Amino acid sequence: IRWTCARSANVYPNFRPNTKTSLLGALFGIGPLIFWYYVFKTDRDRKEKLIQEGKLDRTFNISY
Amino acid sequence: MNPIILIIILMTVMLGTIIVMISTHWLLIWIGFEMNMLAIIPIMMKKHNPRATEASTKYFLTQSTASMLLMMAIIINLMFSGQWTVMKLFNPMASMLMTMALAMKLGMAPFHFWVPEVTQGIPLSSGLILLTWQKLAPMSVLYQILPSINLDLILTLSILSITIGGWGGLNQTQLRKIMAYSSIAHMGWMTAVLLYNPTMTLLNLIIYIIMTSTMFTLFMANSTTTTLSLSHTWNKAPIMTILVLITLLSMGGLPPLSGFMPKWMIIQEMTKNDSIILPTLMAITALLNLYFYMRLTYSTALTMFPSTNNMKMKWQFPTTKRMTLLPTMTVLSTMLLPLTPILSILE
Amino acid sequence: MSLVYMNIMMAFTVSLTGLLMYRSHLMSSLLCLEGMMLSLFILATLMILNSHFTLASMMPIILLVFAACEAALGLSLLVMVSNTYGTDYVQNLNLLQC
Amino acid sequence: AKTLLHQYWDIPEGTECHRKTYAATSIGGASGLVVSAYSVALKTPTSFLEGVARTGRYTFTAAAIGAIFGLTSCISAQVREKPDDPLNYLIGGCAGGLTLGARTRSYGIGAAACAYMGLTAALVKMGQLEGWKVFAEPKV
Amino acid sequence: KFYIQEPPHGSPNWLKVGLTLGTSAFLWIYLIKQHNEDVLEYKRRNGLE
Amino acid sequence: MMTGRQARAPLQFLPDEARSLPPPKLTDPRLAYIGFLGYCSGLIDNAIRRRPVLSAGLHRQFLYITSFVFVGYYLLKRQDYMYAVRDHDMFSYIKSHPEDFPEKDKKTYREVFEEFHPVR
Amino acid sequence: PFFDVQKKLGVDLDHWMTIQSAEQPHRIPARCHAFEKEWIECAHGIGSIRAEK
Amino acid sequence: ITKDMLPGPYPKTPEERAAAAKKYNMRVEDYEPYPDDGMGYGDYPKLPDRSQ
Amino acid sequence: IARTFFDAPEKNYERTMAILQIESEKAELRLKELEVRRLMRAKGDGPWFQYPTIDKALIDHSPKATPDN
Amino acid sequence: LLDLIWLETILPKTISLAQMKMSTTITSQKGLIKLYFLSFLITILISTTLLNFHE
Amino acid sequence: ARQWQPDVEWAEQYGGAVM
Amino acid sequence: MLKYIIPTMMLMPLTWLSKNSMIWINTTLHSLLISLTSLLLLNQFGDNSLNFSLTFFSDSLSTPLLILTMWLLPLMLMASQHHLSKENLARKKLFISMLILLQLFLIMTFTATELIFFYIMFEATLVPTLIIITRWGNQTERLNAGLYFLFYTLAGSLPLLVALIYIQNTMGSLNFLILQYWVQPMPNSWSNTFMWLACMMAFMVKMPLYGLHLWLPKAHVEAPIAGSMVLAAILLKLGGYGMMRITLLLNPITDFMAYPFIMLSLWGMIMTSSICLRQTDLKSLIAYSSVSHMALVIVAILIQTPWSYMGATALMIAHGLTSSMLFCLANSNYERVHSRTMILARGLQTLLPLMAAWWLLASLTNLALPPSINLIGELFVVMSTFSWSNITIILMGLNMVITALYSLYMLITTQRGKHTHHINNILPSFTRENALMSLHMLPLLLLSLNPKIILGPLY
Amino acid sequence: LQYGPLAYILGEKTTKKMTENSKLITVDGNICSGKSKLAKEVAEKLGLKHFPEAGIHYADSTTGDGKPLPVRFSGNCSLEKFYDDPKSNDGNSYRLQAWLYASRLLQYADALEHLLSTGQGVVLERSIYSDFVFLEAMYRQGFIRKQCVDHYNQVKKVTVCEYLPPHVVIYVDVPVSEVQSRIQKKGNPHEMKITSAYLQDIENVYKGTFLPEMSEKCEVLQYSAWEAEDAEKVVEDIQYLKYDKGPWLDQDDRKLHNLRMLVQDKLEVLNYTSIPVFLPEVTIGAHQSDRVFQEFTELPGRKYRAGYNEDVGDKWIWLK
Amino acid sequence: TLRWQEDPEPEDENLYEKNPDSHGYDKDPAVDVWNMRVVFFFGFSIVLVLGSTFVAYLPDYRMQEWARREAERLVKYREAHGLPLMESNCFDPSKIQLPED
Amino acid sequence: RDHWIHVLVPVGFVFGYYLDRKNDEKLAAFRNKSLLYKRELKPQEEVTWK
Ligand SMILES: Nc1ncnc2c1ncn2[C@@H]1O[C@H](COP(=O)(O)O)[C@@H](O)[C@H]1O
Repeated sequence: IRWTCARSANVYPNFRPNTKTSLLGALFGIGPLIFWYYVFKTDRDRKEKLIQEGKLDRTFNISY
Repeated sequence: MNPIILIIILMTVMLGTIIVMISTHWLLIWIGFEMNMLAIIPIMMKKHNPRATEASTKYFLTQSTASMLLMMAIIINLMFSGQWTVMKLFNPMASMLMTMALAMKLGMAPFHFWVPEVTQGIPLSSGLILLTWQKLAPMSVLYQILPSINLDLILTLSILSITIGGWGGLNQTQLRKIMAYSSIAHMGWMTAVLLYNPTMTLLNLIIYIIMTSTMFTLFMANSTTTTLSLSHTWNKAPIMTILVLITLLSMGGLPPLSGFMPKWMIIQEMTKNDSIILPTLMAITALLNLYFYMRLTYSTALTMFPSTNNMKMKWQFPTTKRMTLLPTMTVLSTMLLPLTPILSILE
Repeated sequence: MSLVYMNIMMAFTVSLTGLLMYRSHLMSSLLCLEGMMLSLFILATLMILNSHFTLASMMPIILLVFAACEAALGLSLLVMVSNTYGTDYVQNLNLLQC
Repeated sequence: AKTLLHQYWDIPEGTECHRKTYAATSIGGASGLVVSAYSVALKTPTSFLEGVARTGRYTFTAAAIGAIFGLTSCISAQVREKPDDPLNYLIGGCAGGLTLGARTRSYGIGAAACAYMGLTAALVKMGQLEGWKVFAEPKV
Repeated sequence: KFYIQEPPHGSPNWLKVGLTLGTSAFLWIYLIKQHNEDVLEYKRRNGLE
Repeated sequence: MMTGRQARAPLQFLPDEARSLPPPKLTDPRLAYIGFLGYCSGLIDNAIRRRPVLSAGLHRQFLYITSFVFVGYYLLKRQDYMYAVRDHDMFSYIKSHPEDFPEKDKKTYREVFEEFHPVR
Repeated sequence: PFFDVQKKLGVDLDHWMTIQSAEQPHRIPARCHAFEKEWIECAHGIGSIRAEK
Repeated sequence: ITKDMLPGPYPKTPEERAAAAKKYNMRVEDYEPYPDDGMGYGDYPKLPDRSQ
Repeated sequence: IARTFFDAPEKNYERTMAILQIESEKAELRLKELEVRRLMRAKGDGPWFQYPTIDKALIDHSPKATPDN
Repeated sequence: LLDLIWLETILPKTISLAQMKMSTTITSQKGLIKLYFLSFLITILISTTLLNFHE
Repeated sequence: ARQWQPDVEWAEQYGGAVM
Repeated sequence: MLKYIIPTMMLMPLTWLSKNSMIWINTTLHSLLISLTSLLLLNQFGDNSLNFSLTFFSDSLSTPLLILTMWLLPLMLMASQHHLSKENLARKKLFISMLILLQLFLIMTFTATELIFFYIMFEATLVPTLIIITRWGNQTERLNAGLYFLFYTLAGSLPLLVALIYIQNTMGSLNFLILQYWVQPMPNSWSNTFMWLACMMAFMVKMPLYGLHLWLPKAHVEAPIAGSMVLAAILLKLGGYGMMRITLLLNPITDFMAYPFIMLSLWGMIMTSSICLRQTDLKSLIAYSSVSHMALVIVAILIQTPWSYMGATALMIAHGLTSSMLFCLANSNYERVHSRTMILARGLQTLLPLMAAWWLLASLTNLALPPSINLIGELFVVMSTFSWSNITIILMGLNMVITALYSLYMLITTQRGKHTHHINNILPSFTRENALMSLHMLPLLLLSLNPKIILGPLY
Repeated sequence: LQYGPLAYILGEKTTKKMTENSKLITVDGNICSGKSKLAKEVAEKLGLKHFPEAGIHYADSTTGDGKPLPVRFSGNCSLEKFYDDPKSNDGNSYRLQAWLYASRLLQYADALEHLLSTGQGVVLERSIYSDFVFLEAMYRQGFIRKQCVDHYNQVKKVTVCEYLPPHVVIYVDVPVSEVQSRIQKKGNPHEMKITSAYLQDIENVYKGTFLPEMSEKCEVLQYSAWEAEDAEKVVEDIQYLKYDKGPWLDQDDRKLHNLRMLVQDKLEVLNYTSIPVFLPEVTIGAHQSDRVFQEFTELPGRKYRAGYNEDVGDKWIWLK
Repeated sequence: TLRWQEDPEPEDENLYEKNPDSHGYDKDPAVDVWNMRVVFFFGFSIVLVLGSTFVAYLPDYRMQEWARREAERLVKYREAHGLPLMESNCFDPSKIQLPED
Repeated sequence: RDHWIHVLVPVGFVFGYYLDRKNDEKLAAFRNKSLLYKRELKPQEEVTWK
């Protein structure tokens, strides 16, 4: 019971916002999100630009 | 507390309020206001304790200052108009002075500083009277002067009153101070809508009057004044705990209860006049109101607070108080939603 | 309008700025209330007597009497404080805050 | 202090830094004066000197907030060559939040003030562009 | 008997019971008569005869 | 917002022209809902005084139902009269001023342009 | 709201004091009796908005 | 269960560490809490990081 | 199953048609209500939004003591 | 790091902390009527001059 | 086992003059 | 829909008039009869919706949700009739009353013709769930979970109210059929940006979206079994149905608007699934599995492709049934061992063979084993998202690992290994529990044969 | 509700029945002072109604059948256990004293209601103005703590201040040795277990705190052990008294009407008795309170109001 | 000191000791057997079996099968008159007015 | 009856079902008027659907 309460409910009352926790939250909390958003925006822009100029092979693609 | 004298005093209060309602002259409006406050002074000195004297002194000082401002507005209106019909004023200073005079009378923030104190120091019947019947007459006065009301001043007073009432009720643990700050927030809520459609103002006034009457009737019936005795009441009558739970659920505007009727329809008259940020802000402050309401129901019925030993004698005696109009006002404050368009009778 | 009108407004604002930021007991507040009384009475009487509104001579006298009774009520309130704390000071009015 | 808002909005965004800076500084000074006056009226000062010290602290803090926010919004609007962008007001609001956090001797409060003041300045730009009216005149 | 003291609500107040019954009957027949008169005036006004 | 309509006959709950409308039936669903509210009020009154809820105070429950159904019928009549006034005034001012209400030529779909945004 | 009891039961209480151009004892004229008479006859029964416009 | 048999904040002085070691039923020397980096470990001791 | 329980497709079709017509009429009436409220509040010459003025019946038409009025 | 601390910190806990802090600042009056009337004077002066509510 | 109910600590948290 | 509301309003006195020993049997019999009569809503068409009146209609989308709701309520009464055997008769009848009122509220909400009626009924669903959570919950801190749930819902739904009233005042109506025929495109403006945010954030709160999902790992744990089931299997799908209705009105802004939100799920459903790799509480593991499935639903609805819609509704129904079964399994194990710790009770297969079989079937249906409904829905979502973009297959494919990597893990630690020594109160399987789990499982395996009725409105 | 303000409007004046013989007389003494019969003699001398000492089951006796309810339903405290272990862990001492003060307050409310309504004087034993002399005798013997003492002081301060003291009080002076000898000759198997220091403390609080204020706020008479037997001397002494002290002089019809309204609401009398002050000798948690409340609701005659119980044989329940 | 008065923790109720053939429903055996009968009749025998019968025999769901039959006509038309299999325009191009530019 | 509660809901079902048919009688403004199903009424048939 001590281990479960230390793992579950006693993590926030013993938290102090400092530079280490802020850096680890900025590196892991929003970094993957902005990286994924940028790579997906680039890929979708490339796909839309290829489609609107009529070069992508979409002849038999009728399920979407 | 001679019953003849109490009956005569209550009839004087009713006569003063109805004189404010039915008159066509500014002097008679002030006459009704003065007779109403003069006859409501003995109501807050019923129990004869020094806290009541303190509360009545503060109330008299604030109401007399508001009345002197009211004559300042009337005399300025006479100067600039030469006539006395209760209608739109003929001077911006008259409208401004009248607006904060009625704000002082109604406990609208930042002129609200007497409302959480006075209601703390008076008996619960006098608190019910002050928070229910006193608000009726200056609503009529503000309704009859709406063409000349400055939009900026009444909007600033409304938003300040709503925010201040919510944030002040967020901290108090006494029932009367919570009731006072809730009344302040509801006053701001139903004065924000006045310039666009006063039928919504009248509907919110009637709903707030009924719901506050139910709350005060339950508080006098349970003989509870603080949070702890209201928690302790679950040994005596659980049906009263269920009733206070459902009407406090209704008090925060949670559907399908009656308290969701006015404010939502108030928003129905905010987007007609192209205003979007304002109902959102007052809805967030209503969420603050619902937070301390939820705290009250958590203390009252949704938990089971530890009691004392003497409850057993209180289990051998039924409630002998004159629980008057409690079931009708409880039903009318919870299940009135499918009869929403009844507000058409208030046009 | 006339200059005496503006003098009465300035007098009423003087009574207003004296009624709010007091330091003494409640008698000063009631005296400033009577200043508001007197300023409103003189202004109403001057207005009624200048524009020849004959009927509205009912306005000034009534404008006293009602609030005069209200003023009497205030005196009784002070007596209550004089029967409770000995002195009617406003700094003793700090029992309802808690 | 209504015409001061008009004079703040009469200067186009990202054109002249000086007058926008003094207009925002005067707005901040007025807001700090109102807050300090209400604080002195409600909370009784210990003496005259401590009261005017609190008044000067609040007034200078709010004036610095206004000046920093206006200056940062103007330099960002100049460096982006786009007056019609809420990004400049977001950057200015974050600069104001950072200055408030530095004045209050805090950093988490400074980051929260960055976020909330940037969002508020962005919404101010939103209302300026799309004509949002929170104080709407009665139309119907 | 079970209770040593006689309760105030031990016996039914026959005057109040008769008053409630008479008030209910009067209000019911008044509502019915009012509805009949209003519907008769409606059909006479709009000619649904 | 009808301050200039009822001013000719003030303090009239149900005027004479309200008799020109079809009165609501005694089997109106709103009226039965108000009767249910009266029955619920009687049940609450029996419950808060520590009485048998479904047996005690039958005459009390019948009086509650009767009073609620009476006031509900009259309030429904006033609501119907008010909304008849509302849409009658709407139609009257629409008929009186057809310069501010032009007849829009409803074009067909054969020539109007709707912008298409493909989804992919 | 504005309940009109006086217009309902047809009894005057304060209509005589309400305007300066009303009837007064011995028909003593005010300074601006004609101006108020013309203003009221201009602004009767047409609404406050059209009266002020 | 009871409140003082449950984990709390990070101990600093020797007697709080001794009370924590009594609660966690180790020696006062074998009780090595995690460093106060503000992560939320509390007064939970650091075992030598070995598999079962 | 189709005979005992389920309704005919034509019945559902025409019921949907009537429902759609009723709701379209209600929407058009609501839009007309908003437009007429805006226009006649802005102009102020309609049955609603008529803020009261002073009644003209209270003026005394009798001659006065001084004729210069 | 994220689902128990930071996500708990951004939306709900900062809001709750600001709410309780400014609620404690609002309800910390000394009950003196003189301070209330002085605040009334400051409000009236601000409305008459600094906002110009009577134009 | 059984459902938990508030003890003396919760009441004394809610029992003060200021919460 | 007045043929189903009146039976529930007659079920209300049916549980207020029975004896103290006959409430459960009568309520179960009549609710199962109503569930039998619930199948008449399947008279649908491939091109038209079944409309009854001006206020109630039901297409091929709301019909499976209705059937699931009034099939789940008798299961709720079975699951919650043992741990309340010590309660007062009045409180037991109040519990049944709240459950019946909640079912009535849900069946009135799912058939709302106009959107404002749907909104008010959607907020009206708050009251009995909050009452159940804050009254009949077991743990100490249930008040915090109830407050978090109520405030997340209300703070989401009030801008939804403002946007709905603005839309009604702008165009003229809020009927779904009229809005289907009176739809207007929304240009790329900041006013339309905040309109989209106000119309979406309520449903992203109740789905829940990753980042705003924090009300789930609390309110799913400390609540009782009936409250856990109504939180896991209905209300998230209520938010999904609302988002499906609303997203018709917000084209074509969403095509450039839903880029963060989709990806706020497209990473989040990874790491939340990783949280299930390191969870000591079984109910929290089930709640985070629900979070991952609802994130998949968010992606499918927000990309607004047809195959995504079919996968969304199929995964909705399958995940609701599977999560209800898993919550019942957690409740039964917690009743037997009096602790929610997963590492405590081990080796339950050697003592409970039939319960181990039910655990295996539930875990297999959780990891999308074909040809179950969950595999069909998740496969359709993966096809649709691969049509949207290529690289996102990775963001789904790795999830295909991690889901198994917790679910069979949940199957291992609770069932496989040497049994605990000091635990000696493991009773044999109750017939009530076995009946409840068979009633949870057999409809899923039967609908695996004929899934064409739960594939959406556009099949 | 029978008596209300409408009756006072209609002419129900309470000083119409307030003759010179309507006197509130309470008698005090030690543990076994022998006053118990003496007041009975007064009940056959001035014609006054006499009320016995308020026991544990007094509130059980006044309502319902009057049968003694079991100690679980009412009281949860026994005098035998107090005589056994005064310093017990469960705190029988302060719980018994608080319950007995509540029962005495109920008895005094009933006595005041009877005196105000019927106009007949009432004789009591050990009224609520003479109960703290027990509790202080506990605290000087270490039988309770200081928190219990100040909680009892708060309860007395919020309860007594709405009532008037009796007209004449009579204290019987029996010394400690006589009290112990009378206890020994009485034959109760559990009454010798108290130390004589408790009786000495009762006498000390009586002659040090009770008498110095009942010599001022009311009329006081004092008698020795043998002079209590002579009833004619006592009734001649009380009948030849000159009432000048006490607030019974300045009582108009309005104040007595308000007192009659307040004493006819039994909830209002005992509303401030059980204030929410959590002292571990009197507070009981939710589970036991719920269990004993659901058990008391199942008792015959107590499930509903007194006129609405079918299981005890009340007819026309459906016409009320 | 001692805290507030409270009952000790009640033990869990082992139902099989007081009844060897109980089923986790109720103390008394008769109402327990009635509960078993009603759940297994109205849960498996009544709703599941008749529900499978009902869903197995919906009357040509969504007209979808009918559509196939309609297709069985339509190509039969378009393979007789020499028309192309399927037009690339859903509506008639002769009734479309393009916006002139 | 001794088991009257057991027939409280099914009767309350069918009556509600009856009300639906009554509601159908309020939505017959386009009966035999739709363009797909506009046909001449057959003899001994008063309506296309009741
Ligand atoms: N603290 C106390 N200890 C014992 N008995 C008490 C106490 N307080 C009141 N009593 C009552 O006083 C009675 C003694 O009075 P009596 O024997 O009638 O002269 C006892 O039998 C108890 O009912």
